[PDB]
Amino acid sequence: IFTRYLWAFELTSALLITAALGAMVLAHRERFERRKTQRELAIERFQTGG
Amino acid sequence: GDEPEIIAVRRGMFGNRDTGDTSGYGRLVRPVALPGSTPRPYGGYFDAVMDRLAEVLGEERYAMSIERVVVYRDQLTIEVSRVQLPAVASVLRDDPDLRFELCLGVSGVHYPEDTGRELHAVYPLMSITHNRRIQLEVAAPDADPHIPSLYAVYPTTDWHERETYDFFGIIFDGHPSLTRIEMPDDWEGHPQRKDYPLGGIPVEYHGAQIPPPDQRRSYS
Repeated sequence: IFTRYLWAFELTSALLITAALGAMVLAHRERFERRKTQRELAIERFQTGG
Repeated sequence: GDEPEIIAVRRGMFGNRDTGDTSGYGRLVRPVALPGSTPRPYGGYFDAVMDRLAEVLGEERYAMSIERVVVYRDQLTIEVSRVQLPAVASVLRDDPDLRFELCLGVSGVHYPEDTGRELHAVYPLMSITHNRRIQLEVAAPDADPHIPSLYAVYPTTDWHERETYDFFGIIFDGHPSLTRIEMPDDWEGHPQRKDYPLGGIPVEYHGAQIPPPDQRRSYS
């Protein structure tokens, strides 16, 4: 692996990076869709409460 | 009305509901009257609280809303007229000088002998800011047990309006959902009403049994 195929071994790191980037870009919802925290959900006007 | 609120009339000495164990003592007639309106100079901060309530409420509205004021055992009970309950509750909660932010609950009590006012709801209100305490008393007839729900003013009254409906049938109209909370929704009757039987069973014993205390004699 580390003599004859070190090049492919290194490129597997590129495969991993691309997988991580794809997961983050396509699946990681950002701030605009973050679910409200219990703290945030516990204050709305008077959260559930009233 | 202005006379003290008669809730029950007991006939005969010794607090006996029945005919009497001894002849000749059953002729006494003593009405059991809860205290009537207190003379105006209320003690302590009660006088200030009522002065402020009458200032915020118009004289006409104050007369229409406050049926009675009872200072009993250094405790203030505002017999508030039904229908006006939400208005006075809002005034008490919101007004800076009154500011009764903490409503502690709603307690139902039943007066089957109190004509037109059988059901009473008691709202113990506390103002932490001023460290003051009062009670509101709202009376509804057994035939029309409806009362304005204070849910908008005091959300805590939820589960207290529900509990008192469950145990007395007081319909707090305007309540988001006045469903039974203690009894099963399928339950029949309202247990804490005086007419509702205790529902016990006889206590067994070798050769005998003791009926439930409600069936046996009493001298209340």
